[PDB]
Amino acid sequence: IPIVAYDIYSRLLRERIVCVMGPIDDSVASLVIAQLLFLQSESNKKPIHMYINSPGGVVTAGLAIYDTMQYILNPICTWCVGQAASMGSLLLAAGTPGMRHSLPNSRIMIHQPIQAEEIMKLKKQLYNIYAKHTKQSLQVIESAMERDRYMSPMEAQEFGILDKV
Amino acid sequence: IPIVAYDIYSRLLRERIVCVMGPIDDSVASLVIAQLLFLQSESNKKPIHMYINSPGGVVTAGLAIYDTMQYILNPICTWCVGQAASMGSLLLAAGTPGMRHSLPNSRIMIHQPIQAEEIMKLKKQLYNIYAKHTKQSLQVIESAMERDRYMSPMEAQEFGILDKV
Amino acid sequence: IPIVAYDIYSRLLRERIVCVMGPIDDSVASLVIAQLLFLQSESNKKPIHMYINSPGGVVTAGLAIYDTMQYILNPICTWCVGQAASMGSLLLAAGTPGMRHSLPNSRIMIHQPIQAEEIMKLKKQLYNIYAKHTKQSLQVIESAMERDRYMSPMEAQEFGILDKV
Amino acid sequence: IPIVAYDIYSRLLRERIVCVMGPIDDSVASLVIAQLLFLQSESNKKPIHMYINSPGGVVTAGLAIYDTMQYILNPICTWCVGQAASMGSLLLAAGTPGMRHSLPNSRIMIHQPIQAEEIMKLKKQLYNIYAKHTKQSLQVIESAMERDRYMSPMEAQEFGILDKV
Amino acid sequence: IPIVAYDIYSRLLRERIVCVMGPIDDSVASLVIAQLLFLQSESNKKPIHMYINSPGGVVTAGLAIYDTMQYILNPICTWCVGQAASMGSLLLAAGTPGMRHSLPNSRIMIHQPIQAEEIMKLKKQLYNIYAKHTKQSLQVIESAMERDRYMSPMEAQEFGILDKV
Amino acid sequence: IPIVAYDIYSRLLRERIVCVMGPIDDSVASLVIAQLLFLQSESNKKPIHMYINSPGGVVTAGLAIYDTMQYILNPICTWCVGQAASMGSLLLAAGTPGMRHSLPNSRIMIHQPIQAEEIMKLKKQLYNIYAKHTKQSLQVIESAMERDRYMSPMEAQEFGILDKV
Amino acid sequence: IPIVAYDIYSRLLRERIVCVMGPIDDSVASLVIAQLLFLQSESNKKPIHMYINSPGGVVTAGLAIYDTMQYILNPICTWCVGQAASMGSLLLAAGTPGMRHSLPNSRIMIHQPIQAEEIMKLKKQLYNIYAKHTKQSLQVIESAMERDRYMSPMEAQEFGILDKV
Amino acid sequence: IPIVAYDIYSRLLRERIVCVMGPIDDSVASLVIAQLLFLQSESNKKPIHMYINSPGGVVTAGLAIYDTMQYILNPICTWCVGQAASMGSLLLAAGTPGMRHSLPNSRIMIHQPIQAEEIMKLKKQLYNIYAKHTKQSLQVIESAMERDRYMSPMEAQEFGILDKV
Amino acid sequence: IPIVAYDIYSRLLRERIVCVMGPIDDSVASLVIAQLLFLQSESNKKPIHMYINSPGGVVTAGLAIYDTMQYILNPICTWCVGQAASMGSLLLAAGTPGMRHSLPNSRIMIHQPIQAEEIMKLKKQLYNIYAKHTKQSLQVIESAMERDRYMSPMEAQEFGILDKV
Amino acid sequence: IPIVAYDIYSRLLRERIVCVMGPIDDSVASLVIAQLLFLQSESNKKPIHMYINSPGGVVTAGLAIYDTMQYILNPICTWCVGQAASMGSLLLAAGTPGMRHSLPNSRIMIHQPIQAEEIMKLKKQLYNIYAKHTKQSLQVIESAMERDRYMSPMEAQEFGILDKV
Amino acid sequence: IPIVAYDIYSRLLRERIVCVMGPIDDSVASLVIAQLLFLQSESNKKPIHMYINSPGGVVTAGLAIYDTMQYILNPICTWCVGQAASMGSLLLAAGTPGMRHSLPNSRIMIHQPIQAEEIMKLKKQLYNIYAKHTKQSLQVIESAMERDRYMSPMEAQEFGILDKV
Amino acid sequence: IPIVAYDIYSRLLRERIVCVMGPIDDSVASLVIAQLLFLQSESNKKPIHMYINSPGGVVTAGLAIYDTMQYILNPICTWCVGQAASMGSLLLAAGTPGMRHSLPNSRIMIHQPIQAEEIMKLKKQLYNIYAKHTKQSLQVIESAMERDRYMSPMEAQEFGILDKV
Repeated sequence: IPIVAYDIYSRLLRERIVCVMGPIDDSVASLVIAQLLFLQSESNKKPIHMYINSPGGVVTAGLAIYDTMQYILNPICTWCVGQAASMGSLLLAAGTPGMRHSLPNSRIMIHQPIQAEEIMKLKKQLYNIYAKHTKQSLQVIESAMERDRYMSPMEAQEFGILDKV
Repeated sequence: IPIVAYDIYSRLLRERIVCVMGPIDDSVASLVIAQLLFLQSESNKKPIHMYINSPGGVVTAGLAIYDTMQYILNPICTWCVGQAASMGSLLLAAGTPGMRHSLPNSRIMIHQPIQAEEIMKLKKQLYNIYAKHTKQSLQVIESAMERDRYMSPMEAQEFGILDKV
Repeated sequence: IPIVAYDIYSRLLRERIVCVMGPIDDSVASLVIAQLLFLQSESNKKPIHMYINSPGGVVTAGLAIYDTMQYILNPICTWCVGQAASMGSLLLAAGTPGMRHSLPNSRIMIHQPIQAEEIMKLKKQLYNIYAKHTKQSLQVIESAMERDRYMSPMEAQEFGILDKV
Repeated sequence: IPIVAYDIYSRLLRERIVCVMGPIDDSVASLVIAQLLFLQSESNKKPIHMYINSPGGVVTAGLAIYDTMQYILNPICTWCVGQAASMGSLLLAAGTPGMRHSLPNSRIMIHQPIQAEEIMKLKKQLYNIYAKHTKQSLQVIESAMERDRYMSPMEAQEFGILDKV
Repeated sequence: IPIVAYDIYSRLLRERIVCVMGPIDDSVASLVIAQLLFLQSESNKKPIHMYINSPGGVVTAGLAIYDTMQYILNPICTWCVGQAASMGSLLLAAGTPGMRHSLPNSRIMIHQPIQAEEIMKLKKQLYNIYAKHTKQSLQVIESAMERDRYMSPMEAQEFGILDKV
Repeated sequence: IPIVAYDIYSRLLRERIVCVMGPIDDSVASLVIAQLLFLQSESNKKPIHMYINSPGGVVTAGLAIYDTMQYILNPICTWCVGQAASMGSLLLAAGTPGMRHSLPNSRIMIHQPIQAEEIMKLKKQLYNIYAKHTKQSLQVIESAMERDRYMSPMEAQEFGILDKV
Repeated sequence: IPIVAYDIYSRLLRERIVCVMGPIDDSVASLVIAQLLFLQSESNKKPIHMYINSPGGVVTAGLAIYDTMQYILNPICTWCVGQAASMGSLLLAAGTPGMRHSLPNSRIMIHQPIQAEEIMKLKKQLYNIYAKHTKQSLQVIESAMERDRYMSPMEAQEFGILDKV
Repeated sequence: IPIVAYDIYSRLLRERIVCVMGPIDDSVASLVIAQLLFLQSESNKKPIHMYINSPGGVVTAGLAIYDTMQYILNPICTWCVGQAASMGSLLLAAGTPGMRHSLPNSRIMIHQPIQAEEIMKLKKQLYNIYAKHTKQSLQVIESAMERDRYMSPMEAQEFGILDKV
Repeated sequence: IPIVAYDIYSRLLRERIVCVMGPIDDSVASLVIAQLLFLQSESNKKPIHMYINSPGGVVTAGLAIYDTMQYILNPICTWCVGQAASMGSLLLAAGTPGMRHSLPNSRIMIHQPIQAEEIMKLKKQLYNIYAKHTKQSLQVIESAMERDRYMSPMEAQEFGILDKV
Repeated sequence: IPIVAYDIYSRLLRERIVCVMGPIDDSVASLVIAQLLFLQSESNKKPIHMYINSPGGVVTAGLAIYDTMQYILNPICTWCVGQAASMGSLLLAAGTPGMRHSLPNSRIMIHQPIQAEEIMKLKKQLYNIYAKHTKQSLQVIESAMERDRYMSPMEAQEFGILDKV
Repeated sequence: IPIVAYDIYSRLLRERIVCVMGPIDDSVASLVIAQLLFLQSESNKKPIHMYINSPGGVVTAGLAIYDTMQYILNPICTWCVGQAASMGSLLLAAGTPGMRHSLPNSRIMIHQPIQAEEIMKLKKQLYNIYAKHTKQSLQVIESAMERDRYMSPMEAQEFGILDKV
Repeated sequence: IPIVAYDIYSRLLRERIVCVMGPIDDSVASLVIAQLLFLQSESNKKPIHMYINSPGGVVTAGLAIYDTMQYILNPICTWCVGQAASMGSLLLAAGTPGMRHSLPNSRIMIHQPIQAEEIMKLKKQLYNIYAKHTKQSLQVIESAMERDRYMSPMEAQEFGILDKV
């Protein structure tokens, strides 16, 4: 990792930029939550920018990150570079309305590649969040989350996951 | 871990914030106890904030941390992000009255997933602590600690683990 | 890695030089994207220089890097040292017209050494990008991408991958 | 493995019974093909019985086994015990008409959990085989092979994979 | 491996059947050569049957097996089940004229997935053998051995690798 | 380990605090002895504070630490947090009279979970040290050192291991 | 290894056939020497046949095998299948005059791919053996033993390693 | 590695000295190329010194380093310490005329201890480079590249690899 | 290891203190020799203090350390904490007369838990050193070095290894 | 290991032949001793033949085997094939006078490549055995056992290790 | 292990011979005890022969074997070949009076290379057994079991461990 | 490694001291050569001191170091501490005349514990260097380099390896 004593990621964070790359798990979630809290303490009015390039991850960590993004008062812009699959698509769709962007050669997946009841409760939570942020019906979300396929930025724009491309 | 020579966790600790993430064991307990002691030596009147995202851990380490939190004179606020299960739920319920908070998509579990007598003594200790801090009866605690299930923040509010959500 | 507290790569980055060496995967793609973004934030008018010595990599990471290079407003010069094979040949051909260079003893390969449909979509994307940047027909690209062989800088000049050697 | 110098599987093979259990790969395919050839050499008029309990496998091995079953002149009965998923469902549906059976608590899956073109040719081969043996249209097969779900013996009976249950 | 004290492969060898499955290397070549020598010593007039299901292997072992098949006086029939790629396609094409067979769902590949001169001499040897047994020209063989693709039994019939399907 | 260039443990050592956590072995003993020597060289009149959370360790290392504690002229206070078992209980009982403290939920164990004569000699040494510092008789010590059980701070107060709780 | 209770190699040994395949080391040398001794004890007048397919090995084991071959009174025929390199070429050339054979697609190499003096003595021993059995001069042998290349059966016929091909 | 915050290698690089020690592969080639580029950017008129102690490496990395050395405008002196074998001998011979030096006890070897055609093209490239820089004929180079032996500095002086010793 | 940028061991070395802990081998010997040389270069009149807690080690390293201690002109004090066994007892006894100290609970062992003659020469060297520094006869040393037992500081004082305790 | 239900080694043992190949350690010694005891129980008048191809081993195992050979009443012939080094040379020289043989290309070494006194006693035992069986003086044996070199059968004949070659 | 379907050890056991070779642990003890029980059930009047070549082992297993030997009614002869150290010397001395033999080049050791009290009880048990079977005094046994040295058969004869040599 | 930001080795290098400890291989040789070059560039008139404690190493690295020491113009003093064996004895003897020292308890060994000709040429090189620097005859060097033994400083003084002790 090249340096600028700052690293490249710390130099980027000086510009209020959080990078969510690679699989999402508990350590990544903790680091992202800490970065968001630090950025909010620096200022609660300035926008934040998130760049997503992720193959997916765990449901609990993604839900924690989503809750933290919805808690703070700053506007948040989300940009898809490369991949946004499974949990990354939730974060991409959870940005501020009018501030969700993608690059022309990006793929978006909302299909998902403890006991038997907690998994059902978490899945229903995901359905409700997706329906709230996409403005679809619940049945449409359950039907779409079952097919194993990717989407282009124009398809995701028609669905309701993105605003511009 | 991005830096700010401070790291992100040290930058947070400058704001009097202790982070309890991941499984709780002896090393984590020692680090948390040292951080709490240093924070108290800095000042014995200012509040402290703890953020919990934990799947559980060992009983001895959790009891040590609970004793240290009850020893110092500072008020302590507890915030649940993500998960609070097994030993993390004890720490969540052990905060100062009126200062126990949770996020809307959080799951709370009080069920627990040497010789034969020390284990029973530690379990009775846990029952007594839970009954003291939750204001339930002992029989209710023993019955609830046997079912394998999670709780929503509203259920934990009705039980007595939280104050607000 | 010799130092100059700067390293040799950081000293080179001070001169606006990005080095793409070794196989291309998600970590390399993330580092290169971050470096390009930081360089653009430093200035959006100054040229950038990229040096490629790569045996290939993953399609998604190469597409992400290609999209980032096409997004920023700076002119980009590409220089082949050693090898440019598979994904590295896309980056070599994607530079600014008139600013694509190679050394006399370099080998260039465009042959490539999830479900069954996403692979077809990514391959058609590659065909379209290659045809756009090389000025060949699509059939020529699909025919050439099937033979297992390397090319000299003069053959790559005749094809359309390079501008000078 | 209990013995009867014969083992239990050899004692079963004395009754003209071939067992296809566990994941299907090249070694399993070779053993099954050799057993079928030996059984045919013993007699080319007597029926054979196959018991399938398999989570899936490789396409090439399943196609080889299917071709061998279609080559020999003996009638073949197929019985599903437990699981028949991915490649096992092809073998289950490829039995002699009127001789395809399942147990009441069995799950059947036809969704599938080299270069880019050979995979597509093999997929089209699978579509044609499934449409021939199930009596569906090709579009129905491609639509059904995309959803990630299992089937009950009554659903598989309505589809055309089974004859009785 | 089920038994019949004979195994299934030894029971098959009682019927004058040699099985060439899996990758071809020195141990496999030695076993196949020993089996062919033993079969010839049993009788030098009776036919032999070979079944090929192989992804490829080493050139030296395949050349040794080819030489042994060409040495003995028995007629040899070759049957493709599943795969015949790289070195296995040489063995498939090297059978007795009029006795080279394949199954309808089989894939045949003749492309190939010490010092610098011995490799070239072995390649020229392969070109000469292929041209002799297929009745093509040398230039056609060199051109075809460069494209990375598989063939159907009808294409291999038109080329000259098979006699019937 | 969070920093304050000081670490948290070095920041604590600035306050004259030595932390004895985890199993006690030769490396831990050497570090603790060096810290005690450095603290004495800083001043030979100021008190020192030790915090013990230990499951036990080796007899030789504990004896070395005990000897170093008894050598220096500074008063030493011992505080039990969590666990004090086997060798940790020796260190807890070896503090200055009137300066041995414990937390309400702490467990204390004195039972212990080369040739045959050195082990017995070291055991007699332990018996003599315990009898000297606890004010029991030798027979009481050997009887209590045999039962496999833990003690509460009130039982340890009655025995003579602690002064306050 | 298929069986005939005899194995294929034991069935071959019934026909007075010794197989020298794979790298030659101490275990292989011991097995071959024991087989040759047993064959001589069975009869001291009947011929023996050896088939060589070997990439090379250790000098001491090859010298032991050569000495055992020269000791017994039986005629020995040597046949090259596949490869005869380094130590295998010594065994190939050490057969009875007029009884050294090779297959048309075989490669023969005589170049070789403790203290500093024993290695020189062993090399001079090899030079003397080669010159004796090939009828070349010592200088020719030392010159030829230095070039890194293989030979065809006609070249080895001209040199003196073989009698027929 | 002793320091002077500079290391010993960085302190040497301050004197315009590049050290090529150990086997040459892609990482070493990238580091050496970056160092040469940085040195040229510091000044394009001052000489550079390279010390070679290398057993060999990969052809592609050595060709990349050779091309970079021939590209820059600075004079380059090459010094052999210890070993210069295989790829290192190319770098030793590729220095500026009159500036190629060796130590009295050094050994130089030019013998060399993808598909079948690319290796031949790379070998012919090596032959042409060696003939250009040594002033031998191509046949002499091909003959000398086959013998497995080392050379003394006087022999390499007579050949044309060195200028002084 | 806690810091004071100095570490605890470097802070101790500022007070002219060398710590010999753990097994003694070549790396430990080299570090100790370098520290002693640096301390002598700082001053050749000031005393040095060594603290020994060691289970033993290799004879050659201990002899090297002993020779270095006897070479320099500074007085040296030796202090036993914990253990001094095998090679550590040599270092303990090799200090300046009147400056060899031990703690009350320390154990001292002089029994020791290439070709056949070098071991005997090294043993005779050890006997001579021990007899010189302890003032015993050689026969007493050889008799005592055979029994497998430890000693108390009073026994070691009577023997001649220590001066005070 | 080829079979004859007998193996090749058991078939050889039927002819009263013991094979000592590979390094000599405790397991090999136990097997050889058991074989010699069984052979003696079969008959105490018939000769036994031993074949040695060994690089050496442990002194205790070789001494045990030597003692067992000297105990039984049968004549023993020793034959060197390949190597007889270190412990194997003792066994070779310990055969019955007039019955010690070697092959022309064999190397013999008598140099040898607990506490410090037992090694001396075992070495003196070896010297005495060698002097007894070779008819040299002790000083000659100790001088010869120090040089690192091998011997030819003629040198070993002159020394006294062999009787014929 | 050569066979005679019997192995060499089973063939020896047919002659009433038990072999105790290698380290003695629980598995070896169980096998030896089972063999002794089987031999006694075959006949309770016939002698048994034991051959010892052992470096030592665990005290509990040796005591179990000693008890079993003392329980059965058969006479037992013990023969030392090679080594009898630690636990093996107990078994050697525990044979029937007048039936304890050794070979001339054998070494015998009686020095020995849970809680602290059980080890002492087991040691006192060993002292009593040794004094009973050797006819020494207890003090002599304790003194002799401390020196680290081996014994010759004549020394063991004088001590009382053997009867003849 | 204790620090003084300098380490102990860098602090020593400030005094013009190079430490050659442990086995000598290519990395150690490169570091030593770089240190010697840096020291010469600092000054070409001041003396340098080397301390050797080495068990040996590789011939090529030792020859490279020897050549570098003979190249520079500074006087060099060599001091033996501990061991100087194999390649380290060459470095010890290669110092400036009158400046070769050893400690009283040091052992010196000159015996030494690719193809077959390069090893012999390197050995002859070693013989010539040793004879030049020791003033012995070549035959004496070859005879002495064969015996496996060490030397005392007085023996090495008589030989010619040292000047004082």
